[PDB]
This record gives sequence, C-alpha cells and structure tokens, in this order.
Amino acid sequence: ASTLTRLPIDVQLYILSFLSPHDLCQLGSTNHYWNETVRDPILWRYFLLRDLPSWSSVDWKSLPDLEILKKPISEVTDGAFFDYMAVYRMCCPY
Amino acid sequence: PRFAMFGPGLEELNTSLVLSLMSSEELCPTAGLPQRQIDGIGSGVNFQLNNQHKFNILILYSTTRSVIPQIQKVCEVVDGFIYVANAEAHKRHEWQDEFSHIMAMTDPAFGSSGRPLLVLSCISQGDVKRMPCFYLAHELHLNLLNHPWLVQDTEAETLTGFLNGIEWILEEVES
Amino acid sequence: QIGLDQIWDDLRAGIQQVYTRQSMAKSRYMELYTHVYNYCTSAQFVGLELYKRLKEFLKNYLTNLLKDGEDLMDESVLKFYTQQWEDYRFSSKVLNGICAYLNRHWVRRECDEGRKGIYEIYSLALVTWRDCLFRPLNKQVTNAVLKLIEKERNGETINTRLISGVVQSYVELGLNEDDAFAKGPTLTVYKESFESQFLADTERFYTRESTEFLQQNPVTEYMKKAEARLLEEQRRVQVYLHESTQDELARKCEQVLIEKHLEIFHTEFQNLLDADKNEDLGRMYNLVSRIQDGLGELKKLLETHIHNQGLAAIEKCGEAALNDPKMYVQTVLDVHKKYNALVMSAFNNDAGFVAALDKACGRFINNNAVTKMAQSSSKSPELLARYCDSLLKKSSKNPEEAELEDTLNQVMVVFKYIEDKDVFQKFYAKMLAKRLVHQNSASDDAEASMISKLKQACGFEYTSKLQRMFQDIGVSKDLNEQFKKHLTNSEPLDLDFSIQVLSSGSWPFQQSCTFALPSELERSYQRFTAFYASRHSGRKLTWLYQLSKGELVTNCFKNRYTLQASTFQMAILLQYNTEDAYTVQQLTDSTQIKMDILAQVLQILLKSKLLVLEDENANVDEVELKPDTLIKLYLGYKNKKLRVNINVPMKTEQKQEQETTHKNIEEDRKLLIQAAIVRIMKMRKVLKHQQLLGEVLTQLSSRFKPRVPVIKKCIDILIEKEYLERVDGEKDTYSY
Amino acid sequence: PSIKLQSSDGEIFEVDVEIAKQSVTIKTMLEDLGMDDEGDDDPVPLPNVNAAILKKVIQWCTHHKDDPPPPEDDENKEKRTDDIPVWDQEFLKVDQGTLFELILAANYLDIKGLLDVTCKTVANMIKGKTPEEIRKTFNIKNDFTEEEEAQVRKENQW
Amino acid sequence: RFEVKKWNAVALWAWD
Repeated sequence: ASTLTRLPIDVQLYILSFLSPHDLCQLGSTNHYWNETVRDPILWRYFLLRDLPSWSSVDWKSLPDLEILKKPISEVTDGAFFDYMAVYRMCCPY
Repeated sequence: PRFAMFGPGLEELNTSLVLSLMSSEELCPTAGLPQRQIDGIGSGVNFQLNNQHKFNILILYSTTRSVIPQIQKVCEVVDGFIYVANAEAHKRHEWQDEFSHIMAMTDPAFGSSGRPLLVLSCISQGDVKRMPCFYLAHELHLNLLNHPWLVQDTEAETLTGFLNGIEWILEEVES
Repeated sequence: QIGLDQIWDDLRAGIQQVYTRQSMAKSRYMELYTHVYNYCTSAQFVGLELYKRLKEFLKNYLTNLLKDGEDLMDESVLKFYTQQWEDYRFSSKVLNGICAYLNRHWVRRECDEGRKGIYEIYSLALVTWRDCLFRPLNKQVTNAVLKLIEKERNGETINTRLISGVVQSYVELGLNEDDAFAKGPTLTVYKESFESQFLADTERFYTRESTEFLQQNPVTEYMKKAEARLLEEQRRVQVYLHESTQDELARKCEQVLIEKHLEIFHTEFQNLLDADKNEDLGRMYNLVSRIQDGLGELKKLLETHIHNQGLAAIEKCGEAALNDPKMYVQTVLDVHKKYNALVMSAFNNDAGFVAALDKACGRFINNNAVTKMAQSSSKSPELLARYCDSLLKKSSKNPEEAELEDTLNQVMVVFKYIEDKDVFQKFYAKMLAKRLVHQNSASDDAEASMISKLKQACGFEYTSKLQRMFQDIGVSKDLNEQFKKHLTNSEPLDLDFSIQVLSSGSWPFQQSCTFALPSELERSYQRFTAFYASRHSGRKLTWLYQLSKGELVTNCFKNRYTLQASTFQMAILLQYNTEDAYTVQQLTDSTQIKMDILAQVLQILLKSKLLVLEDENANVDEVELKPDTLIKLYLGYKNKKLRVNINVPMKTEQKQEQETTHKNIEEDRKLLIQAAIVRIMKMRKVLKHQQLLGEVLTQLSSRFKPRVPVIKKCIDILIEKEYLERVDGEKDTYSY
Repeated sequence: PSIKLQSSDGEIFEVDVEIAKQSVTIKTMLEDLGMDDEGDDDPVPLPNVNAAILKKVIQWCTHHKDDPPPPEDDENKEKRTDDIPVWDQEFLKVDQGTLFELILAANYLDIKGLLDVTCKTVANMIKGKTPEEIRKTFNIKNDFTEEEEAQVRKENQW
Repeated sequence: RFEVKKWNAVALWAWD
C-alpha cells in the first residue's frame, strides 16, 4: 500500500526499463509485491535483445537453452515462460 | 595432458593465428619439434600459459575429409579437443558439415566421452565485425553435443580470449 | 481505482455523445479521458474488459447504421456512405484520443505479449468498419461509384467529392493487421475491391466507345477523341482517385483504346501519309508511341512510302534528268527535305524514324528511274558530282557566298546516302581539275569549305588528292611568280607566260599526241627548261597540250584579232601563216598529231567558220576529212569581236571522256578490292570465300558496294597473281 | 492563441497552446475536436492532477518549449540515467511524495520529456543501493519471513 | 605574220 506500489503499472515498468539488470535484481530482492512484479517476460525480453550481442562467451552447462524459442521467436502467444530473468541469470557472464 | 588443436578456421581467417601464438612472451612459445611432429601435419609443442600451467597442446592444420587415420590415433589419449571456428557475421555458414566433423572428432570410441571440445570462434582484428556467440552456438546446435564445450569470442592479435578458452579445458584435466 | 461497472455507463454516454455529431464540449472529453485513465490505473494489465465493450459497442453501432443504408438506391447510398464515413472517421479520431491511454497502457502490452487479434482503438474502429459495414455494402457502393464514373465519362458532370471520399475510405480501410508498425499507404483492399472492378469497367466502356466511334466517325476524329480521353483519364486519376492507379489505368487504356485497333491505324497511316497531314501524323505518332514496340512495323511503312515517293519524284524529272543534273539533284533534295521536315516535327526526330528516312533515301538515290535509264548505279553520284561542278563554275551570275555554303551543305547531305562514293570522288576530282587548270572556279573559300566537308565526311585519304591539288596549284602560282621575277631580272621574253605546273600522280589526266612546237614558242620553252633546271633539277615535265589556251594576233586579216583557242588550233594557224594551203596529211606530218584528235580539231575549226575547205560548195559540218583533202585559210572571214573563244567541248569527246572516267573508276575499283582482299586475307588466313566477300563488303561499305562478278574477277586475278594459294576441292577456304 | 486550463482544485492556469502541445493528449485534443470560436474560453477540468503540481508541469512545459522533438528509436539508444539536463536537476530537488504525484500527472498528460526525466531520476534514486536502502527509502515492510530473505540473496547473487 | 603575246600551258611534275 505504498506510494510506489500505488503507481500505475505502465510507468512502473517504464521506470524499471531504465534500471540496470545488476541493480534490478536487488530491487526485486525486497520480496513482497516487488519480487513478482519484476518477473515480467516483456521487460526481460527487451533486456535479452539489447544485451545478447554484447556478451562474448557461452558454456555447455549454461548454454542458451532453446534461445531461438526465446529471442528469435519474435512474438509468440506462448509467453508463459515467466523466467526470462532465469534465462538472463543463465545467459549472464558468470 | 595433451590438447589436440584442430579446425578449418586456421586458413579461413585472414590473420595468421599461429603467428601471435608463438610470439607471446607470457604464453611461453616453443618451436615445432620434429619428434612431436606428425607426418604431413603440424608439431604440437609446449605452450606454458602464464608460466604456471603445466600442459601440452597438439596443433593440427586445416584438414578435411570419416576421420583420416593420421588424426584418429592422435586423438585417443587427449584430455579434450580444440576446434577453431569462424566468427565474422557476413553471410550464411555451414552448420551441418562442421557438426558432422565435430561428431567425428568427438566420437565416444576414441576414449572417454567426457573430453571437452573448446570451440574458439575467432575474428581477424578488433575492428572486424563479429557474430554474437549466442547466435552462433545455437546455429551450430551444441545442445545435442551432450559433452562439455565452450565457445569463446577471441581476437587473434590481441590474444583476448585465447587464455580464457584454454583456462577452461585446463580445469577439465582432472575430469 | 474505480471498477468498470461504475465507469462504463458514463463512458458509454460520452462515447455515444462523441459519435452522434453534436460538437461535444472539451470538458466532457477530458472527463472521459479521466474515466479511462482511472479505470486503467486501478490481473497485471486490465484493459481487456474495457476493450471488449469498445469492440462490442462499435459492432452494435455499425449494425444499427447498416439498417439505415441497407437497400437504398445506388446514387443515394454512396452519398450516405461518404457522409457516414466522414463522421465515423472524425468520431473515431476523437474516440482514439480517450483510448489514447488505452493505446499505450494495454494495447502496446498486448502487442508486446504477442497476442494477435488486438488493435489500437482507431485501428479497431477501422477494422470493425471493414467487417460490419464495408463488407455487406461494398458491392453496392462500388457498383454505384462505377455507375457514377460512367455517368461522368458520358459527359454529365457530378460532385467529385463523393468519389474522392469513397476512394479515400477504400485506401484507409487497408490495414496491416499483423504488423501495425509497418507504415505507408497500404492498398490491399483498394486493389482487391475497387481497382479490379474499376479497371474492368473502364475496359468495357472504352471498348464500346471506341467501336462505336470507329463505326460512326472517321479515323482522325477518333485520334482526337482518344487523345482527349487519355488526358481526361489522367485528370480523373489525378483529381479524385488514388495515385497508384495512374500507371495501371494508363497502361490499360493504352491497351484497349490504341492497341486493339492498332491494325486499322496502319490502314489509315499510309492514307493519312497520302494526304500530307503533318499535324495528323504528329497526333498519330503521339498516340502510337504510348505502346511499346508498336511503332516498329508502322515505322517501316513510312520508309516504304518515302521510297515510292522518291521514285515518283524521279518520274517527274523524266529524260531531262539524265543530262540536266540541277533538276535531278533539286528533286531528290526537295523530297529529302520535305520528309526531314515531316519527321523532325510530326515524329519528334525519332531515331528509328530518322534511320528509316536515311535507308529510304539511300534506296531511291542509289537506284531509281535515271539509274535504270543509264543501266548503272554509277550515274547516280556522277550527276550529283556534275551538280556541284555547276555550283563551282565561274558563270556570269554571281551566287552569294552564304547561300552557296548552304546549298553545298545540302549537297553533302544528299551525298551522305550515296553508295558509290568513289565514283563521286573521281568525278569531282576530274571536274575540279578541269576547273582549276582553266582557272574557271568560283569563290575559293567555297571550294575550301567543300573540300573540308568532304574530309569531315570521309576521312583524310578521300580528299588528300584534292588537298594536294590545291597545294600544287598554289605552288604553280608561286612558280609563275618566280618565273616572271626571273624574266624581269633577265632578258625579256615575247609572250605573257602563265604556266600552271601540275602533279603527275594526283591529277586525273591523259597525255595527248606529240606536237611540233613553234620556234618562237620553243625559244620560251628552252628558257623555261633552263629555269626549272636552275630551280629544281630533280623534277621532270611532260607538257601535254590538250588543255593549253592562249590568244594570238591575227595580222593576216582585216585587223588585229586577239581570239584565243587550243594549242592545236594555234599550231594550225601558224602553219597557215607560213603557207595558206594545207592538206590533212600535211598537217599530220607537220604537227605530228594522230588522226582522231586532228580530225576533231579540224572539224571544230570548220564549225567555228574561221577557215574554209578547198571547195566552198563541199560539206563542212558533215564531211569526213581524208588525208589528201586540202584546206585553204578563208581570208575573207570577218570576226564580230576582237577576242573570240573557240574552246568549246564536242559531244563525241564529251561522251568519250565520260566513258573513260567510267573505265578509270572501274579499274580503280578493281585495284582497291585487290589491295583490300590482300590486306584482309593476311589477317585471317583461313577465312572462306563467302565470308571473305562479306567481310570485304563490311569494311569498304563506306566507299562503295561492288558487284559479285567484279568480286569473282578480283578473286581470279589474285589467284593467278600467286599472292595467296587456293584450297583444292574446297574453293571457299583460302590460305596465304 | 491560448487555452484555458483547470485543475482539481478550482483555479485557472491560462497557458499558450504551443506550450501545452507537449501533451499529446492535449495536442490531440486541440488537433481533432472541431476548433472554433464557440466553446473556447471554457476551462478544461483535469480531475487527476493537483493544482500546485499542475503549476509545476506548466513551468516545465514553458521551460521545455524551444527544444525541437528528437524523434529517435529507443531500442538502439543506450538507456543511461546520467544524461539528464541540469535544469531538471535543480527542478527535481523536491520530496518524493509530490515527485510521485508529478510522475502520475505526467503519465496522465503523457509528457514524453517530463515522464522520461522523472523515470531517469527515480532510476538514479534506485540504482546502486542495497535492498535495505530502498526498503528504508520507500517504506515497504517485508511481509515474508527470514527464509525468503535468505533465499533471495542466493537468487539475486549480484 | 603571226606574233605571240600570251599562251598558258600545263606541265606535269613527276618525281623520278
């Protein structure tokens, strides 16, 4: 019931669109409403597209599993992944 | 132990990759030994990375075919495998012949199935456009490989990525 | 944070106030925007419940509108449609503004999520217009607009705002549902529902109109009406249609209005060309040229007519053109000029039409009625050659320099179509020689300009002989100046000596018989020999006396007559001065002149009536002078003038000179083709005979076109000249 | 020409129309509504914006009049929060409550520049801080117990 | 008697 929670969700995601992925995880790490409202596939799919060519290494244990079904799939009504951050957590340089 | 370094990308790239390999001071280069030189192939010699890692690699030139008898016997007692690949994003690339070659040199009948295959997707210089490694690896369909591998984007001249790829297969020495 | 149940009644009242055009106030619009915003900012995204009501309301409203325009008359519904469409569009735009927030909070979210079948609110109104009102009423409204376009084409004007509104609506209903981000004017439904019907109606109507107009009007008025129809169709596309129809409608109208009747167009063309209606031919070409590659055969038709006209032109000249070159060249040049004027104005100087004109002009210049009368094509340039001689002969009339340059340019234009250019070259060289050795030329700058034009037309070696002729006559003038300076410095002579030194190779000339030089003339000839021995001992002279005139005093008569004549005539007069009674054999043994030219000069002397035969009653103009025939100088003859000219040509020697020139150009043709085949066969060494003659034709087509018996004769000459060997059995292939 | 404005309080903020063209809501409203001399002096209610913050957005629109629109695609643009003009830096030196009211009013008026700079400023106010720092800043108490707080640490892992 | 005062002629220059 906070003021930031009471903000419209369109500008709320617009705010989070400017957040760096390194800083975004800690904001969603505060639990409550912010742990699930940061798990939006639409925002992270934009994150994946703008950060995939930047990286320079892929491993066997964290290979981009079915990535062609995630980023090159463009639009798909089967957006029930809900774990593009987990994909990003797998695709991050770590 | 040994490290068979092969791949048709040695001649595909404009820049000579073996020239900067043997001209890096911290990499501890060595001239080709005739004792370790294969018949009609390169001489895999010691390249002590950072003067701290005890390991030998086996360089193989660009050879294409089933594997020839000159390379299947050498690949037997090796800790892993090394393959060099194109990384420029210009046009369509061969994803089936390279996969067949990968399956040929990574046959389970040549030893342990856990031997990794380090793939060095390389460009000429830093100013040359590079294909993203995520796009290239899935185009090569490395999910079906089912044994360890690594695709690292590296530069031949500045050796930025050569150490990173070699360091990973050195961790697989115990495994 | 207010649920949809409370918002929706007020929102629906406001939206219905928007759609029913009552000029809704600004406060109500902002209140509706506030309602939508407060609903959307109350699952993760809540706009589906609002979108469904907007989708269902638009479906409900249009169905209620469709009943009003269900089955009214065709002229009515269109107007109705336009009016409704206009209001709908405006209403939708205002509606869009409210759901402007729905255009960012939720519709963008659904498009990002990939759930298709969703649209922006304005695009939603357009799509539901495409599925509730445009689809059932589309056939009726497009039939109505085709009927109204037919009415406007028939002549009755009508309000084009209705048609422009219908076409604008048809353009705007084309939406890319899958990719609304893909902008640009999409014409899918405009082409699928209007362009096909409109094009088919235009095909039918112009088919009917063109057939009726051909069956009820002449062809030229049909050309006028068809040009008017095409311009009016470009106007119709420009004013109240779409831009993209411009190419397709123009192509379809050209295919149905001009192409499908193109055959009957040819049926008029020559007939039109028979009437010399230059403006009508211009209209004809303007309409035909809109069809690609349709002019071609038509183009050829023009060529044929010109050729026929050219032949008729020569038939207007008749037999007189064979001996009067002025009328013949003027007739040919007039036909060429008239058709050049017709092709440069009506036909817009088309390259293909100019090529057809040039081909036809060559075809009736190289072979026409006078060439058939002279049984040879070589008469065609020669007469033209004689014509330019008539424009360089120094006559009593003095032509102006500018118009002389213009008509020599026209002569060069005519000569451009001559095949046998070498015949013209030789004839012009001979006539230039006859002009220069008698210094009977016109203004010298005209001669230089004509030579320069010939050089520009046919390279350097074509008129190198004439250029060295001019430099030789200049050298001869300077040599005469040197001779007169030397003789003024030295002892004086007895006569004014004005020799013209001539080149033995360039100038076409024949040496006449021998001569008995007079003693007083020998006294100056020896002085000239000493002169040229002093000046240049490396040259030799022949001194032909066929062309050498001069005036002599006439003391043995009534008074001093300074009449001039030929050198043979001066020799005869001096021989009679020695003794006034001479026989033909006596003149032959004295002057050492062969029989034919001596007989010719004696008969022209008797024609001049300066002296009489031994018998006055005997024939003069029809007598064959035997060697024993005596002639006595008629001292009783009186001359009307002190200076009398006798040097006039004879018809017999005129024809002899003409046939000699024909033989000379024939032998020059033989030598040129011999040297050409020698130069060609060394390049290939394997080329066969028909290919060899084809290559010869290609390389010397700029000079002449030899006849194939001459080609065979040259082939035989080079075979028994042993320069190259023939292949036994296969006589086609040769080798060197 | 100028347009009447009216907040949720009851006062008028008469401003030039080209100043108000930054709101594509107001721009559309002036574009397609049938503009004429009739019904032009009536104030337009805006029942979602406070009066003082409406004055603030009016001042922002007056200051942001002369800048031409740079129409560019944001997908190829580097999303950085340190490129804010300095005028907005002294403009937004105000407490978080009316700043969130400003964000909501900007979203209502779809002011692209103002919404962008407010989002950049709150991103700056979020970036580079521990989760406890944002929790203290915007006072959202953790409803979950300590085991979720333990597992989210290994979930985020920086 | 006959006396000569003017007589032009043409001579052919030939290179030997």
